[PDB]
Amino acid sequence: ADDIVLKAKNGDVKFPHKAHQEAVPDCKKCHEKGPGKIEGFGKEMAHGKGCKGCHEEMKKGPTKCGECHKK
Ligand code: HEC
Ligand code: HEC
Ligand code: HEC
Ligand SMILES: C[C@H](CCC(=O)O)[C@H]1CC[C@H]2[C@@H]3CC[C@@H]4C[C@H](O)CC[C@]4(C)[C@H]3C[C@H](O)[C@]12C
Repeated sequence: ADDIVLKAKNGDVKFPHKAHQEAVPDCKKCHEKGPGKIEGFGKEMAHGKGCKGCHEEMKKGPTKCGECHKK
């Protein structure tokens, strides 16, 4: 499968899967979640534990606006 880009108005956000599979061996961080996780994602989740928050907790990954968002 291909990587996906989230079309944030302020700038595209790339999500590179390979880096995540390598750095996050605990796959159940994102996979086998109960239903609702597709409908649930949004800015609040992204800037929280959906993206940014995990980067902060794991001490690696982009945490600045311009590191995630890029036109
Ligand atoms: C969230 C941060 C994830 C983590 C951690 C892991 N995966 Fe993942 N996976 C995630 C998304 C959003 C997607 C679809 C979009 C994309 O960029 O691919 C996937 C996709 C997969 C796939 C399909 C890949 C392909 O066919 O090329 C597989 C087989 C998969 N994910 C498995 C997997 C495993 C085994 C993980 C742990 C090591 C893992 N993923 C981490 C989100 C996230
Ligand atoms: C943990 C549960 C994570 C979630 C959820 C998301 N990310 Fe992540 N990401 C995580 C780690 C531990 C790392 C470091 C990987 C490395 O080897 O450097 C990353 C990295 C990224 C990157 C940069 C990848 C690179 O090759 O440098 C990007 C661009 C990124 N992450 C984006 C991203 C987005 C958009 C997410 C939500 C949709 C997201 N991550 C979730 C851990 C986790
Ligand atoms: C990655 C770890 C991010 C960081 C760091 C920041 N943002 Fe973000 N933001 C991210 C994603 C994946 C999304 C899309 C959510 C979705 O619905 O798929 C967003 C969203 C926004 C938005 C809203 C965009 C829209 O609704 O079209 C804005 C205005 C925004 N982000 C701005 C922003 C700023 C100013 C940041 C630094 C303080 C910042 N983001 C960090 C991922 C990430
Ligand atoms: C469920 C995990 C982990 C966050 C959490 O614990 O809730 C999060 C992390 C990244 C999230 C994905 C980001 C890209 C997609 C954004 C879409 O708008 C909704 C579907 C996708 C595919 C999301 C599904 C799900 O919302 C994921 C996989």
